Amino acid sequence: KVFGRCELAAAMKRHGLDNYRGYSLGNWVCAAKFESNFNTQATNRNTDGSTDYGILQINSRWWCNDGRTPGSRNLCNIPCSALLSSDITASVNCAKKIVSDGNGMNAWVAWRNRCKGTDVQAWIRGCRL
Ligand code: NA
Repeated sequence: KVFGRCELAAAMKRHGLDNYRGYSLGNWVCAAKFESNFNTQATNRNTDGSTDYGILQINSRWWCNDGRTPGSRNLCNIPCSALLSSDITASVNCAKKIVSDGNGMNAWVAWRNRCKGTDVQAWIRGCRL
């Protein structure tokens, strides 16, 4: 599923991401935009052989099991394919664990390089939330 901007914002808000660990909703929408272009089916391979999955590009090195990342962890206790669903519940719940692991949203390279220090509230302007 390719989400609309306000559609995604409303779904992230319903799943409790607005101000989760102090990150306003605009941060999460900005992160999703530059991680996946709002596409739940997005995948990308990393140099070490791991793969990033879904709207928030969650990594198989630590967070999910894709059967092709030997020696890795599955801290969200899910198959990585679950992160590609049109239902974003698994991505949001796993994202909550990542952002809580001490590094905050700096875990997402696109957020640090393209969202951090900008006017992230612009990403929810116009939405009925
Ligand atoms: Na893994």
